[PDB]
Amino acid sequence: ALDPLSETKCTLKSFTVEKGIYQTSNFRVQPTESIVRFPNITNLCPFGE
Amino acid sequence: VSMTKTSVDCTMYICGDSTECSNLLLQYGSFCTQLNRALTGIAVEQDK
Repeated sequence: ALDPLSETKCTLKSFTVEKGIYQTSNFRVQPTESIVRFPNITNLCPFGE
Repeated sequence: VSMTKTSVDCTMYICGDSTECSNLLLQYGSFCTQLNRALTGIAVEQDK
């Protein structure tokens, strides 16, 4: 996880890489926030009954 | 002559960003890495 070059060597399991293009991982995107929305309820449930 | 090139992340398709799911999939071995090699190997042939 130092640089993309080292990520390639760990993908192919070798210290010497040949000329070409290689796949490493996916471009995941972590979310920044979390939205929470509920209806405007005001009653409390009658669980005493 | 050629097909529509495709590629499928075997982890996201099964485990849609779930830590509990991904941790269990890691115990199944290299089933995930195999499928990403075949589809990647197929996509190269469609350019040849």
